[PDB]
Amino acid sequence: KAKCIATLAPEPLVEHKHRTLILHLHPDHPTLLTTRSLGSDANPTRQWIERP
Amino acid sequence: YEHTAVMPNKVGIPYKALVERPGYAPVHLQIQLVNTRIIPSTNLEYITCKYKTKVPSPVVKCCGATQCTSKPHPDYQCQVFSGVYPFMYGGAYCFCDTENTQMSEAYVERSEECSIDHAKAYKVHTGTVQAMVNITYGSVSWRSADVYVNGETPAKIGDAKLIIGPLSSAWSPFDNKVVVYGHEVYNYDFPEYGTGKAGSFGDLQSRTSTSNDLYANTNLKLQRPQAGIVHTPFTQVPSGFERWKKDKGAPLNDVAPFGCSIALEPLRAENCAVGSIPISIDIPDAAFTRISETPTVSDLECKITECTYAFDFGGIATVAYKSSKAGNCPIHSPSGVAVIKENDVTLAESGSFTFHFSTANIHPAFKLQVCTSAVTCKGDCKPPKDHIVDYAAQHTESFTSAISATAWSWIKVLVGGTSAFIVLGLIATAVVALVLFFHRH
Ligand SMILES: *[C@@H]1O[C@H](CO)[C@@H](O)[C@H](O)[C@H]1NC(C)=O
Repeated sequence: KAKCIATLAPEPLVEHKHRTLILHLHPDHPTLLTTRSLGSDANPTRQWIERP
Repeated sequence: YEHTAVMPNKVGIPYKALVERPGYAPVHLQIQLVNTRIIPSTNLEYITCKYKTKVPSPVVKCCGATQCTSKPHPDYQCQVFSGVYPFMYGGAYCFCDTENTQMSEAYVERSEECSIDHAKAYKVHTGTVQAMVNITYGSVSWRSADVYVNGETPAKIGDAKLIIGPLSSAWSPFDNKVVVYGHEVYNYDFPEYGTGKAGSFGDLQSRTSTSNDLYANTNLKLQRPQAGIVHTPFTQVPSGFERWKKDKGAPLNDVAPFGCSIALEPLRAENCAVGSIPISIDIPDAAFTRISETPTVSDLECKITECTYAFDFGGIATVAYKSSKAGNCPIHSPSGVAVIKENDVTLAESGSFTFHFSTANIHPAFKLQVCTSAVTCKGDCKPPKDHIVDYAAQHTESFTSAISATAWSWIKVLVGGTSAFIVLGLIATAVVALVLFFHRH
């Protein structure tokens, strides 16, 4: 077991709308984006973002 | 003095209350959970990892034949290939042209990585629930200790004895079977030991990473060595662990409801906002001061100077007062209509003080307790400007919290008018019915 340096994707641009979060993702490499609700239904989302 | 109440199972949101001991001035009590940990009981079923295929030197029998024997090795394979004529660097190895046999042997072992790169399959049963509780009361600074959320085991926090009731919800994010790999936990109904299929998660199963009895189920098949070459070729189904690591999917860390945070040492689900938590705290008798020894507050008048029903402390109010024996006096709002930011204020013989509060009501109406006295605060609150915020709501929204005075007026007009229409029709029917009766009589 060792410590490896993993890439850190660019910070997303975040825009806010009524009950909506808009993220503009500009990755350098295929970057995994995951989200989940904090309620009784997680409604998870999982997708790899390869391009803006 | 024992104070009993029920607080919501929220982390980072402090619970505030006034401990009212008859004959003594109220003592402000604030209980905040630092973390909540659901720690289930787990039994390691087996360990899965990438297999290694060990292939001992083949037995090349020249001008003769050999026979394979069974051995206690995982997925052991042995086959005698007749009619071989191998060649080495030094020329033909055997003399006879076809009366020679090569016996190939191969078996499965745990790879070196299995010490570090392996998945642990666990059976999960109901365990225990623990929490870190931060408590402050009166003039006593914040003190904290680890407690058991079971309603039985008492905890001593800053001379105060705290008993935290069991969670109202027995919900747990772990199923009866989980797989722990690295820092991630997966709800996976892994195959029973000895039942793992080739090329699947359980293709390689070991009761522990250091056991001397390994289960291996791979289609390890010895192939005939190429003409004239001394080697042991074989075909085998690619590691189902490597396959699994590709197709693991979303871990429980990313799909657990209620915002649970999964930790592994010990395996637990942290900060799950499920249900509420009954509490009982015995405050030291030395923390209470007699009523006659504390300031008397009167002529309270509360004016809301600004208010927005934001998730932060968007409300601001100013309270005018008259008092005596200038000194500190606790502030509390017993109803859920508004959450007060300040816990206490300094009162002079006369003047006014301000406090901040958070409310979800469009027309908040809440009682404010100023130690031995109380005042009613009323006002209007504007909508918040920020669509999204990075902090949880301090207040609680009720069914009628959003109904404005105008909406109530329309509801009153609707119901009052609608009812009057039916009432008037029924009265008219009754009046005519009586007139018809008097006509006959
Ligand atoms: C308890 O709360 C106070 C104030 O919020 C803070 O200073 C203290 O560090 C908290 N305790 C822990 C264990 O974080």
